Amino acid sequence: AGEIGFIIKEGDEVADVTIFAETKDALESELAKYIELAKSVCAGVEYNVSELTEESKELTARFKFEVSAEKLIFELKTRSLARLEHHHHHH
Repeated sequence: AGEIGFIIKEGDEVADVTIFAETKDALESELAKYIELAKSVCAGVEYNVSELTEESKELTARFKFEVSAEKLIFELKTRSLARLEHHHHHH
């Protein structure tokens, strides 16, 4: 990996989710639920997001936690959350 144009990069307690959808609005709606899950695991979570525009049909938001355990927990929980693909034009 090289140097990328992000604030927070990869880490030991940093986990990013990459969401795809027609609109940023849809991405934000889902992302907000990830942020919601994040605050449920770690209120002191710090997160960044890719450049948000009208043409961002994809975004990468990384939540860094206090310990690497919280990362794993978030990854474990998102497994049961990010199943049942929901891109079906209804979303």
